[PDB]
Amino acid sequence: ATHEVHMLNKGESGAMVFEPAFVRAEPGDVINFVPTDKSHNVEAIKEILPEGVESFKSKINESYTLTVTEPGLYGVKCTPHFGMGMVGLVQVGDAPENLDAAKTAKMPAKARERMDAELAQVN
Ligand SMILES: [Cu+2]
Repeated sequence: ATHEVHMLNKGESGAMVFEPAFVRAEPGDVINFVPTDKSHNVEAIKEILPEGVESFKSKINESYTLTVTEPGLYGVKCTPHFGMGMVGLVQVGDAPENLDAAKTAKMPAKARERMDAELAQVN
């Protein structure tokens, strides 16, 4: 299955956001990060990444494709807008092995606010 996440300056959900900010996926799924606005990218939050998964960091203003096969939680940030809370979360499979790391990972205050809102969607 494919998924689409827009990178926005000012969405309904706030300034500097991934929309949707939470994605439920299954192994083999493709997630496309789309620059609806300029100034954004996507980068893994190394504290919120499943076992095996290579770090990644996309170029500003471009699309990025993330293929997910390892189960668990994948935390993503926009590199220049992490401080402003531009973070997202992908859950692959059901109960995630790295749930607690996501709950406790150090990040800027607005990022932690948004990450907590995302963690509440964990199915
Ligand atoms: Cu951004």
